[PDB]
Amino acid sequence: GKAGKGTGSFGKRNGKTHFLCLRCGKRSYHLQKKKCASCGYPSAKKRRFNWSVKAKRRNTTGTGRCRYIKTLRRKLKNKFTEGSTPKPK
Amino acid sequence: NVKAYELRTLKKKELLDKLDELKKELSGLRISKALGNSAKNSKIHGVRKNVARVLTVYNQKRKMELRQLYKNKKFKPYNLRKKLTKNKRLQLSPKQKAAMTLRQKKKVQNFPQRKYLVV
Amino acid sequence: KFNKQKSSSRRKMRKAHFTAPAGLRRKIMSSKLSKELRLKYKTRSLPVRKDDEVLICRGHNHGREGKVVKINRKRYKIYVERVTREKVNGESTFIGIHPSNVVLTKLKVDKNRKKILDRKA
Amino acid sequence: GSIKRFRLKQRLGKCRRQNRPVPHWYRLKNTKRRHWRRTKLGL
RNA sequence: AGCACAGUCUUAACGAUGGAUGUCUUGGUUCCUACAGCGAUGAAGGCCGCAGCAAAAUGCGAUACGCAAUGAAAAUUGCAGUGACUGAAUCAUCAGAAUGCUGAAUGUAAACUACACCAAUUCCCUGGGAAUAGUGGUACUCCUACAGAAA
RNA sequence: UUGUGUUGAAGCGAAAUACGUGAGUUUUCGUGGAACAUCUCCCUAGUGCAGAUCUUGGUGGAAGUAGCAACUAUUCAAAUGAGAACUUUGAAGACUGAAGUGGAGAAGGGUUUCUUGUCAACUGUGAUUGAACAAGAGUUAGCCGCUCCUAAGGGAUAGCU
RNA sequence: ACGGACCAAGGAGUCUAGCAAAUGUGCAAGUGUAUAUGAUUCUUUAAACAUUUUACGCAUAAUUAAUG
RNA sequence: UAAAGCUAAAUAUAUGUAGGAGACCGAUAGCAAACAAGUACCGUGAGGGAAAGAUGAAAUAGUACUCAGGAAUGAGCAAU
RNA sequence: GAUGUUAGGAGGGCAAAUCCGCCGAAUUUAAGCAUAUAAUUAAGCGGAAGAAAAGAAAAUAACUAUGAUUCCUUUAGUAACGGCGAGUGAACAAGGACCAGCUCAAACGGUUAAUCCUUCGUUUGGUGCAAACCUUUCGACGGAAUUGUCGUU
Ligand SMILES: [Mg+2]
Ligand SMILES: [Mg+2]
Ligand SMILES: [Mg+2]
Ligand SMILES: [Mg+2]
Ligand SMILES: [Mg+2]
Ligand SMILES: [Mg+2]
Ligand SMILES: [Mg+2]
Ligand SMILES: [Mg+2]
Ligand SMILES: [Mg+2]
Ligand SMILES: [Mg+2]
Ligand SMILES: [Mg+2]
Ligand SMILES: [Mg+2]
Ligand SMILES: [Mg+2]
Ligand SMILES: [Mg+2]
Ligand SMILES: [Mg+2]
Ligand SMILES: [Mg+2]
Ligand SMILES: [Mg+2]
Ligand SMILES: [Mg+2]
Ligand SMILES: [Mg+2]
Ligand SMILES: [Mg+2]
Ligand SMILES: [Mg+2]
Ligand SMILES: [Mg+2]
Ligand SMILES: [Mg+2]
Ligand SMILES: [Mg+2]
Ligand SMILES: [Mg+2]
Ligand SMILES: [Mg+2]
Ligand SMILES: [Mg+2]
Ligand SMILES: [Mg+2]
Ligand SMILES: [Mg+2]
Ligand SMILES: [Mg+2]
Ligand SMILES: [Mg+2]
Ligand SMILES: [Mg+2]
Ligand SMILES: [Mg+2]
Ligand SMILES: [Mg+2]
Ligand SMILES: [Mg+2]
Ligand SMILES: [Mg+2]
Ligand SMILES: [Mg+2]
Ligand SMILES: [Mg+2]
Ligand SMILES: [Mg+2]
Ligand SMILES: [Mg+2]
Ligand SMILES: [Mg+2]
Ligand SMILES: [Mg+2]
Ligand SMILES: [Mg+2]
Ligand SMILES: [Mg+2]
Ligand SMILES: [Zn+2]
Repeated sequence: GKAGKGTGSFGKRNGKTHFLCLRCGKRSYHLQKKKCASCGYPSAKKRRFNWSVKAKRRNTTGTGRCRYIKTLRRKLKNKFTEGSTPKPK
Repeated sequence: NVKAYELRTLKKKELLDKLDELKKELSGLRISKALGNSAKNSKIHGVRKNVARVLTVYNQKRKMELRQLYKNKKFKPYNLRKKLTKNKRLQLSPKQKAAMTLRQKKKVQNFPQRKYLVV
Repeated sequence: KFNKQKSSSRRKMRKAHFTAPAGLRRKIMSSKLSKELRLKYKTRSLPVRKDDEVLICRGHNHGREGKVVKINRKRYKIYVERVTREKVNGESTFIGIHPSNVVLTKLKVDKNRKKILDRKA
Repeated sequence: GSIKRFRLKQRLGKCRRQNRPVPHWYRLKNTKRRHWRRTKLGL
């Protein structure tokens, strides 16, 4: 078999099993299965495992800007009432 | 270059007019940039800033008007409501927390924790 | 030292120094004032501005007075009227002096400076 | 190939943009380059 | 103008190669103290943007390396330009304003910028006068109240 | 504890009428350019390397050696250029031989397309060439597709577990 | 027989628990202030100091399956 | 005095943020990461996962000028 | 009982060190191994908070008795468990830290649900430059509720 288990067979490797994943952006959305390998995309849930500590660390709350959360931090310290500015002049 | 303190006094229509003019100017600058020019490429930034300022002024005016419109009246838009951590919103108001069953209240009134200096 | 809210820790201090915002930088490019100036104002030292007239104390030019041309808060260096210096090219640039090594004589004095003086008093 | 989804096209464009070298003037005040043949985008 | 055989091996001097040693250190680590949740008011996460000359990271969100306001307060600078003589240039603060597309994602979908249906919607001026196919809304479960039909 | 340092510290290199049985210590000269000891006592430890098919990084002899032999085959002149067997043009001679290194597409790739530049590396010989590098540019649909239908199938609603 | 081409750096009896023996030290029919308190204790101080104006441990007695 | 319910304190904290310390590590160490590090890169994928700090006081002293070179470079009576 | 894009609201996801529920191994130890051990651990699934959980006795004692929970010192490597092997192993008391108690149900009140909530309001105040907040008692119109709200203990 010219298309035998090694190099010949690597020629027949076209056609993605995974594409890009809405939600994770991580090219791990199993197309045929319609399920992301690193998310469980359609499952409303993130699919993280205590057995994968590295994995956990590489997608936690800190990793990526925190558009709103960051802004809200310091507010407690300030304890300013909402709607209130400082005094002018 | 128009700074906000001038703009607060202006009426909304005037502000809008100003904004449109600024936008037009910006567009012109962009066009120039696109064409082989670098004469007033650096002018654009200032214009952009001005536009932003104008927008801010107008937006705050609008917000104020909205607030005036929805003064009191129990319910309000969720924008004009007290945007505040969800948990806090959920939480019982201090008064509610305080509220005592009548007997308990009576007890409290009668036998409050006294001050009593021991000697 | 005695308040344990501030850190002695060398590293931390160094970070603060290097990574300071602009205001902090401005504050820590201060210069000693001459005797006369001291006598005049209760102040011992001031943040140096553009048109102040400094006397350099340390360095290769220990004596050359001059009007401050520019102060550069990135590198922590003032530059002075005539402390000129050719580059390898020939282009005549100003030599940087750190404000430790300078003592300011004639004083640029705006309303802000006046206010500061009053506060010091 | 010659029939992309819009998203994919956009990603490709982004990648291309990323590819280009440091603007030289900056150097007076890059390691993530990728050559299309040797390293894949893996989309 | 001459004279060393060459190679192999050795030693010393002087170099190459390499990055050891030493010296540093905006990093880590540990312990201590203190507070402690974010989200249908759309979170974290992800995309896509945004600079005059701009890739990354950093910051930000069609007001896009920032707006307002406050406190500093004369610069910023690679060039261009913008500012001072204080709501302005730059910092910090950050409470106001704003916050693209997504994502629990929630109108149906999804390798779609695919597709419905209901409100047309929005702005200005003191009831008219202008715009724009644009903007909202519609998930499932549940609770209280109401409704008019069912047994 | 009592000291040495820009009249040059640690380090490193080479040594020395040096000391020690020895681990070592000590000093000289050179480089080096800022720290360094403490043997006065004892405290502490991630404390001493030749090996582990040790780890990591580097460098050898092998060795200018094996080797750079599938796809029949090149040659002449000229141009460009610092420089041309493999850049360009012409002239020959050839091959592919419509089951083609020919035209079109799919998957996959992702700008490799294109012009103008251009040679640090790469293009396992050269190279002025290039799928390299840099600057710009380039993809136009009512009819070609997707978009709609259903298929093997998939994900869900009701429940039910 | 195996491992070792060369060189540099890294590189292996450690730390805790509880027991014992040895030896040092204190006090000695006692000993250890354990938690915790207290102080005119507060850079060091997370140490040091103190012990209220019959705690507990181990020892001081053994032996028995046991009431003892 | 079971088969109903609530409740502060002393307690815990290897997560996050912010402080402060050290008989700790000092770039093969210390976090994987002192640096555009969960980055590059590899894997269809779950995942795997580096290397890489130091000129000088000052580049607002980063190599002008001349000669030889196609140029790189080299040399200098030239230069920081 | 369905039904509603009815009016108003709630849940969903992220994060987890401590925390609460389930669910649940095996390597390992026993010089083998099978009960044991590892371990009511890891992983899995769910759920909270600045802490959580526990908590006001159907408790311990057998004393001259103590008196919610939690935590520390201890009890104690003890009682006990265990191919009585390997190994596992509490509790009370004692000394502290800290200390806080309570309300439903049931009993009672019918010369009257006194309760409670939604919507609409009304008018004294207080701080604020505004924005918002803060409280003040007063009715209506709705409902809910006698299959039980409120007071009394
Ligand atoms: Mg498949
Ligand atoms: Mg494709
Ligand atoms: Mg390839
Ligand atoms: Mg010879
Ligand atoms: Mg919570
Ligand atoms: Mg501003
Ligand atoms: Mg201001
Ligand atoms: Mg949707
Ligand atoms: Mg489709
Ligand atoms: Mg030494
Ligand atoms: Mg060791
Ligand atoms: Mg070694
Ligand atoms: Mg060795
Ligand atoms: Mg040996
Ligand atoms: Mg090796
Ligand atoms: Mg070799
Ligand atoms: Mg070739
Ligand atoms: Mg032929
Ligand atoms: Mg043939
Ligand atoms: Mg081409
Ligand atoms: Mg070649
Ligand atoms: Mg070309
Ligand atoms: Mg290219
Ligand atoms: Mg057609
Ligand atoms: Mg259909
Ligand atoms: Mg079917
Ligand atoms: Mg299913
Ligand atoms: Mg053999
Ligand atoms: Mg052997
Ligand atoms: Mg061997
Ligand atoms: Mg070896
Ligand atoms: Mg002894
Ligand atoms: Mg009970
Ligand atoms: Mg409870
Ligand atoms: Mg490291
Ligand atoms: Mg949840
Ligand atoms: Mg066994
Ligand atoms: Mg065994
Ligand atoms: Mg076995
Ligand atoms: Mg678990
Ligand atoms: Mg509780
Ligand atoms: Mg206990
Ligand atoms: Mg005992
Ligand atoms: Mg057990
Ligand atoms: Zn995903």
